[PDB]
Amino acid sequence: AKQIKFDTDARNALLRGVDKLADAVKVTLGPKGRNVIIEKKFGAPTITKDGVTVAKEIELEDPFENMGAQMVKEVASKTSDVAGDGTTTATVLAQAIVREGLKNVAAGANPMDLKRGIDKAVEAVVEELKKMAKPVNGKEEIAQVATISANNDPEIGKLIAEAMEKVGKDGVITVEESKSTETTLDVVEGMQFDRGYLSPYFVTDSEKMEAVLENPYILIYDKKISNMKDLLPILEKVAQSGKPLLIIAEDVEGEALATLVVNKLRGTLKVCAVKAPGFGDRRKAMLEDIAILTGGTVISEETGYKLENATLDYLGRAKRVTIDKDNTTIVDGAGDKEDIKARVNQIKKQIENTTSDYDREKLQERLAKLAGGVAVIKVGAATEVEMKEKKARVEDALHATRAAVEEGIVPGGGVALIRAAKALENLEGENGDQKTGVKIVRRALEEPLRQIVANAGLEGSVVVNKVKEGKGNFGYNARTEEYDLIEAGVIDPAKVTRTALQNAASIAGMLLTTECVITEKP
Amino acid sequence: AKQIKFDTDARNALLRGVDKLADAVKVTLGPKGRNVIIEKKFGAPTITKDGVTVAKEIELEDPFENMGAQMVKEVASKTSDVAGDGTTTATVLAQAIVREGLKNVAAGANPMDLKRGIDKAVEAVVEELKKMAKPVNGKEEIAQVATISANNDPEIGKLIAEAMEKVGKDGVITVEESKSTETTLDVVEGMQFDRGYLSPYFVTDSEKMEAVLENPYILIYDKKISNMKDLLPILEKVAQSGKPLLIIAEDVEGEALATLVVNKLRGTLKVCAVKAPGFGDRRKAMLEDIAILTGGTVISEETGYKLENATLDYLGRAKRVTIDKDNTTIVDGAGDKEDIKARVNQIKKQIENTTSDYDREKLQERLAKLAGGVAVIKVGAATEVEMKEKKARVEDALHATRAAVEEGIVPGGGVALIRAAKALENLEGENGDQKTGVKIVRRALEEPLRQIVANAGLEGSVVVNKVKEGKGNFGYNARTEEYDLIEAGVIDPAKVTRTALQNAASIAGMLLTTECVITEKP
Amino acid sequence: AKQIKFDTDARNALLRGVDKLADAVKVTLGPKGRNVIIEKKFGAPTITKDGVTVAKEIELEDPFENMGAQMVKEVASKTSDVAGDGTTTATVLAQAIVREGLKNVAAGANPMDLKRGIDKAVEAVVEELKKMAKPVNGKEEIAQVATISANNDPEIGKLIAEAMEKVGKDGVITVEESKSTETTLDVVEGMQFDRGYLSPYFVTDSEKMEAVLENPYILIYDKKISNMKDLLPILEKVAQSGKPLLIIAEDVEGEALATLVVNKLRGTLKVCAVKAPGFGDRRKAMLEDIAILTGGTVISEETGYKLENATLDYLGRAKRVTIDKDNTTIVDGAGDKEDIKARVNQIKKQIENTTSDYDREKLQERLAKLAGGVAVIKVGAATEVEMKEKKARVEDALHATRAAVEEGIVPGGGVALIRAAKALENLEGENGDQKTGVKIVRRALEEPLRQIVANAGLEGSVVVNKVKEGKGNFGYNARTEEYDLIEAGVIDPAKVTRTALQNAASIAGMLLTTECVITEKP
Amino acid sequence: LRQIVANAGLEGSVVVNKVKEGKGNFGYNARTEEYDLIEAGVIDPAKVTRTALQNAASIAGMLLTTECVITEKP
Repeated sequence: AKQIKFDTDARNALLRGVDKLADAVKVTLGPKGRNVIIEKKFGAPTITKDGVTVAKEIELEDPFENMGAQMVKEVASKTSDVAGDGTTTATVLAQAIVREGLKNVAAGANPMDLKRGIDKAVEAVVEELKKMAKPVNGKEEIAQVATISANNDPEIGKLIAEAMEKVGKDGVITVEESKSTETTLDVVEGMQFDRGYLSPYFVTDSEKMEAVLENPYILIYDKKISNMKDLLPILEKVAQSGKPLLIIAEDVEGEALATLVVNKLRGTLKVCAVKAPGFGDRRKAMLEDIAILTGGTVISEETGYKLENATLDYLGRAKRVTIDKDNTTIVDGAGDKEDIKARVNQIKKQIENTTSDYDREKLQERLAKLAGGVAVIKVGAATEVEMKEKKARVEDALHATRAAVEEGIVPGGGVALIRAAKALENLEGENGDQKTGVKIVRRALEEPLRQIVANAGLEGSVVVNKVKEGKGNFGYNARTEEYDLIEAGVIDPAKVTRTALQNAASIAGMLLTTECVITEKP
Repeated sequence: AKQIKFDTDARNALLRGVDKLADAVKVTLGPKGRNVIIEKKFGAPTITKDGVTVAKEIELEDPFENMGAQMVKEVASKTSDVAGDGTTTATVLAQAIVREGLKNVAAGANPMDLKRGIDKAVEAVVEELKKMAKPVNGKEEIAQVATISANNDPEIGKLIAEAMEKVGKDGVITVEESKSTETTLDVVEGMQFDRGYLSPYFVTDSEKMEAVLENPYILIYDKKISNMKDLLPILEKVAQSGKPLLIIAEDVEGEALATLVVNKLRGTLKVCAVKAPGFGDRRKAMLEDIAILTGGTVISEETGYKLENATLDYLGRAKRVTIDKDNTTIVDGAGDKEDIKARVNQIKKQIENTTSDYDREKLQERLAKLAGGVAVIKVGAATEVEMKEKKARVEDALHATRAAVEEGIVPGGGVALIRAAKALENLEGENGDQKTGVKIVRRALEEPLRQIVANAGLEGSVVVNKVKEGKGNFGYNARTEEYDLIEAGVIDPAKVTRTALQNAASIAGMLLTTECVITEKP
Repeated sequence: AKQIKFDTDARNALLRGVDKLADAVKVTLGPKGRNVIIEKKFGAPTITKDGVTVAKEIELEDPFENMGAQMVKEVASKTSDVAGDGTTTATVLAQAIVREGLKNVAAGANPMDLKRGIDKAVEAVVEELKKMAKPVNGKEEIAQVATISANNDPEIGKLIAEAMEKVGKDGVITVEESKSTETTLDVVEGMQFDRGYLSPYFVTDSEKMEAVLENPYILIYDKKISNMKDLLPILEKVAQSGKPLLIIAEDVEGEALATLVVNKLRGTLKVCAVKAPGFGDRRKAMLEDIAILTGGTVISEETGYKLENATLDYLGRAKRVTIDKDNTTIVDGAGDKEDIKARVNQIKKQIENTTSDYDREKLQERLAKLAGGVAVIKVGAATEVEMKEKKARVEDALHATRAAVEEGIVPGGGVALIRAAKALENLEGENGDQKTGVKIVRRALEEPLRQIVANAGLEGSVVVNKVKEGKGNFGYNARTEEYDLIEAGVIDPAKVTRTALQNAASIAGMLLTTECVITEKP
Repeated sequence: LRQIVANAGLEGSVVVNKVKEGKGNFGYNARTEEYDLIEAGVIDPAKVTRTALQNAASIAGMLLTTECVITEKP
């Protein structure tokens, strides 16, 4: 059986679910935010002042409210930032826009024209957000934005600024737990390709949704993997080696996947599988390049090596690898460097050889991918737990600084969306309903400030009004209850605010244009 | 343990079920439709904008309503097109006609006369629709209709136009996931006959309800297969070979099918089985034809070969074999080309020799279905996921172009059904109740147009009146809201509209003349 | 505090009330109808096969149904005939038309078009009945029709035939309760004008709703009477005389009416009041004519006569004055015959003198009513109850024959309405709903005969078809179960059928086009 | 206009759109269902419709701007 709700009843149930998730999450917004307690099975109370954590333990009894909750949760979480105020800002914006849109279109508006107006004004406000952002490019200012990112600790800001200078803007920087007491920085060779694991049952660091293998074995394979019968000796010699093996194959599926899941869950064998990087003839190209990186050899039928022919000598070796959901990192592939610079030489020989722009672009990407290198930081401090907290801080600073160099910075604390609303002053849609949608999103842009100061328990209207009278970077610093942000340095990357607003507009559009809902009866 | 309802109670239960299904499907219609949110048992909620997926997720609690919903879903699913607006329009028309039919028979009308009137007016509307559809005949206009089908992309338009002129009007196209970055076209030998798999548990790609093999083995058999004891070594040598297996036999049933299902579901073996193509002497001849196409040999008691005696040498080989419910395709059978052209020459020799027209026609269709070959559209693009949706787009374009060349094209958006109402102006039945049925099906032809514009949020009355005031292909472009459809390039094949209206009439008549419904006690 | 109900719910309540009334009443229709027991507060319960008595005792609990029943009662009661089969036929036709009309309005029909179609169709049926009616202009066939209306005893038939033959068509006949055993007929001087009593508290014979004054005194007043103080001497001398008084004046209202009502209800003074005949100058002239007719004198200020000084000599003298709701008869005004014939001579002197045709027509009307006289039939028999029963029989015969010569005669038993359905075969309105209304009333014309035969316990479809295949006056006679009505002597006047059908169509028109009913909460 | 044309059982939107397209005294004659009103002779004084519109605006404003209704218990 399946329950079905149509039109206003369905939309109201979805609004109820989204409102419940909002009031669950919106309270933990800002510096002076509230705290939410969690009941966990066979454990103590745990409180959380971060909106990402409180979101994930939301699941409602009523199926309709539940789908609304999971809808806003998923579309809101597509933003890049995970440190904070990325999944909460989007959620409060989504609640605001959805509430006003549904509760106006109940008063006789056209939902589709409302969605059109919402999208138009979101385009206008993201354009203004791009215009407003101050770019960051240079050592002193990336150090400054890192320090603002790292809770005002100059040394981590200096370290990360230096690192992103060494490797390059588009380059890759990774952090890892160290054994020493000092903090230092090296840049090694390595690869990172945007193909993650094949199933989620390899995550070792469940706290961070990543799987890590130490001193692994890398099999460079080109063909498919379907059958259990053919990969026995590799697994046996890996178990006899007592080290992990990471599987890079064309397509692992079926009984092979079932068997490796079984032995991974049982813990007998530390194994992980990822999709093969590249595409086609260039899949073969980057596969043989990463083979010569890691020091192994390719296993492919064009050179007459069956899968079971692979041995210790043919396998590829490195030190550390991380398998996140999207990408995968290879750092310091244990291979002789002379052939690596020979690879780079033949790469530039290809540069001067080729003629077509598509070839030039893709192989310049390859050059940056191999010769660019991997920045590694040996974060270290006095005690273990403080070192864990320090590496967490380094990771958050890395993400924030990467976003800042990507698309500038904006005055944070909810005032960026205030100053971005100036572009909505003299914009009129094709009809009255689109102007209504423009007004709705204009009213919704200021809700982060309203709630960031409502969490502080002050009157919101006075502060938002006298923030609106200002211009430039004038705004409310919620931490100190002052009225400057230019250099006060409570800032957010423009990218996180832009994508939070875009996601909120998207989910509001998909939610205002729904008049049918389908759920199971328990 | 059964509940039986009679007469108006049963018909009202059917009306309630069909109304729920249609309202669930009516929402997603036209280019300005609205969303529907459906959860899966595990994971994210899913948003949809086509009626097909929403149709597949309807199943109600009251058994009578569920029964009516399944009824209309099944008969509405019989339209050949699967892209969209074929099953949605069928459900819309069926709900409209059924509603008005019950809502008129409450006034004392005779349901038999209503059914006869609906059928007669539907036949007249089909005749007018056929007279209205413009023919498509020429590579240029085939390219145009392909481009309109493919969201205004000329490269696919020229691709399918070239393929269609190369293979022929009744020829066969097959789309495959290339490994290369360029989309090329080839003409290769192959086969196709209208019979599929013997069990619904045998689908590999459940996304499109179709099973597929890659580089299989083809055995040719003449008799039945019933038991396990007679087909051990063929399966053993296949499993040692490590390739999939296609099976052609007279009929497979019983323990053989049971063991095949076990070995497939367990994943030990890749196998397939479809029925024999032809009949009598024609079965023997066409079996020999597929055998000499694929390079194998026939197995039969007439020539003294036992199924166990078959070996690798006798087996047939191919590269891509596709099995769906109705048909199946063989491409590039590994055979010697000289023997195939010799077969063609012997076929035409018999064509000159034969005299009877029936055997003549059988020979011409055999010659066409053998010598024509299989076109191979190798769909290549840059990345993987964009290539995959590209493959989906060209599959949809292939189906749409095939329908358009089959039975012409007409204005889309429901305008074709509007313009066909001119034929029913002077069509009167034998009695008054048939005239009421004619009026009933007249009033339903504008319901599709009324709902494409009702999802747009505008009053359907003005647009339908003002398009009735027009003539020819004057129509409502729901995308851009101007009033030209002649060259504007929003259309539908006349075949899909014809089939949708006919299926709607069939279910309308079958529900109108229903007065007893039997279901079980939960 | 008043309840309000709109839309189809109010019409459903009205239909329920009409259904209750019709089911109470329609069982009595026909020659062999059924019985309707009714509750009597004091004494035995009453049984009646006569529908008008059954109709008068209908009043339901839920006010909307009472409201609907009362509307049908009020419309149907306006039929000229009171003997029977006039109100019941109208009720049955209204039931059929209203039920079919609601079922078709719920089918999706415009009530405006349905009402207009019913009006057009009933006009067509009225024209057909006009065409089909056999005229009665002649002494012999009025004798036959009188015999039919009197249950086949020729004596009363020839009596009323001669009474007509003397009195004239527009001339007026009354029934007098005779004292002698023999039945005698007299043509005497009398008067008639259509002005009834001023209040219903004047009725003496409530069985027929008419007030009778035996040998009364009549005064002829020209001015207005309002209050008590002027009329003391007149009622003083009248009470001293011990005979009734007939009040003819311009208008009586207020304290004067209160006084005469008071002394009437107590029985102290037996009196009756009716307005003067004509208008203005015509009132004065015709008041003076009735004054000469009754032997009295006018009481006008023009001749300097007050009312207080009026004496018995100025009063008029007659024998009987039947005061009903609308008419009032004078018989044998005690006036010297020479004077009235001289006044007739003066009327003819005025007829030749005047030139205008309008005044000529009114003077001819004056001559006809004055010189025409009033025929009186003295009905006599042996016993008491037999003589009153014969009085009732002749009263019914008088009404029946009057209507019959008014508009002819047609076949009875609903056959006239059946054969009148031939006209509606080729009548089509401007649009479909009008044709639906035409069909609705065509089915409704079948209902009188269908109920007539259903009360006989037979099957309606067989007889209604077998009557329809016939032509002319071929029809079903339920008294003897034969199939001829030409000379079988079961007919009804065309006037009663026409009036019943028109009244039924009118009530249907008012009821189908109602969308709010406002009632009183108990 | 929607209610006068809906009391006749006709769909209001088409009539109101196609009379709004007209200019001047072009109008819908409900008695005859024709589309001219200049000399056809269905006229209302400007005073009656003016005062009707004034009173409608007044009652609407006075009912919108009302927060509490004070009524006796039966």
